[PDB]
Amino acid sequence: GLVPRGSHMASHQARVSKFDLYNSDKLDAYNQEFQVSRSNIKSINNNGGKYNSSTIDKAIDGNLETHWETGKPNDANFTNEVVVTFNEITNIDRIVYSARRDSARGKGFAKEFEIYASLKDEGDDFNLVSSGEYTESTRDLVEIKFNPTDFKRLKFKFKKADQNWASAAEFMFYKEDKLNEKFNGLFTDSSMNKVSEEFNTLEKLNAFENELKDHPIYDLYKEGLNNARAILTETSENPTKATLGQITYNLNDDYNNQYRMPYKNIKAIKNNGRHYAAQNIEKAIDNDVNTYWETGTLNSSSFNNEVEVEFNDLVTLDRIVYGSRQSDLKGFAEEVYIYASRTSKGDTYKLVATGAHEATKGLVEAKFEPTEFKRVKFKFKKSKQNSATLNELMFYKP
Ligand SMILES: CC(=O)N[C@@H]1[C@@H](O)[C@@H](O)[C@@H](CO)O[C@@H]1O
Ligand SMILES: [Ca+2]
Ligand SMILES: [Ca+2]
Repeated sequence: GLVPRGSHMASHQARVSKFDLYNSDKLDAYNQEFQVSRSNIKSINNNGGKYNSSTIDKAIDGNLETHWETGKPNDANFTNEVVVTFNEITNIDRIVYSARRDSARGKGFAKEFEIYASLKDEGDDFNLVSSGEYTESTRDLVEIKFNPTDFKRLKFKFKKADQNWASAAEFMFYKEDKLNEKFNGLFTDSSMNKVSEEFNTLEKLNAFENELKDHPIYDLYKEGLNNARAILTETSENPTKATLGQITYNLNDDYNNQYRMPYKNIKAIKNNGRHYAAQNIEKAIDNDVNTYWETGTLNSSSFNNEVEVEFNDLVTLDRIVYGSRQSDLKGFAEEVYIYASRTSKGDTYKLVATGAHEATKGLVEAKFEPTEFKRVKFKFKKSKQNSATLNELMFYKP
């Protein structure tokens, strides 16, 4: 699902975020209502010519796999710009843009940009609409969001282009989507751990959900709405004590079928350290007691190792089963801190359980009270030899 991008009002700094909507089957439906049709894009020009056959028209041909590239890169004296002319004066609030997507994908990405408007067909009467930047990645298809503005001509300036050779796979234009912008303001800030005032009760939130039901990408809003709901209904952090002990029931296939969360419920895994050699994080969840992750950063006086696993579906767990590397036992979580989040994204973790067990071969369970998990954090509060290793990390239900 979609994650709220934060509210934008403009001073005139554009909100730039990854355009994840492209990976959805709802795109055609969304484009139907909000996209400025390509048939409305009359013509295009630019001030820097073109490299080889990467002609400027290829920037607005509706094909992400064809690109324009400038013939003259940015330097101290020259800034690449593109000017799109529309059939009629068109109200636009968003540009969806990608750099070239060939073998040199990302090269020429508009790391910094300015957007200008003209209501006339000719002459330099352009006024500045919005300035923006995107530092995350050069390879991304990004949504650039600014104040809804009338354009006969839209000028896009490559204030900073990655490696100077400005490129564009596509420039796409969208009309204002008020409900989408309402969704984007669901949380107070980028940490998304506090619901905004206009949705800060279940009554308000549920009514908002109902308001969105006819929206073409309503299905993609559900995750964010559920996230807000989880926050609104969250109970105070009251960590219990986890009883740890050696177990062997992981061998029991039938038992696993009933009580172990399916491995395919794991959306992603990450950790706060790196990893020593080729003992990467993914082999902590490969269902192989012989392969193990090892940390690339040991437990300092000010540092604990912690591993984070995201789930597709929220699940209620009472046990987390783990083991160290079986050769040495170096990195056995002698003392464990377990954190639960009921949201898919955001700074919404809370401590649920604490426990300790001596370093031992095999697998160890950490049994606590039934807790809901959308994501889990496994912290090495105390570890053997100050390292951190996991051969397997498993999640068991009550
Ligand atoms: C494939 C590839 O990277 N091609 C690029 C080309 O598009 C242009 O940017 C050129 C500038 O000298 O550098 C490379 O050859
Ligand atoms: Ca193209
Ligand atoms: Ca493993």
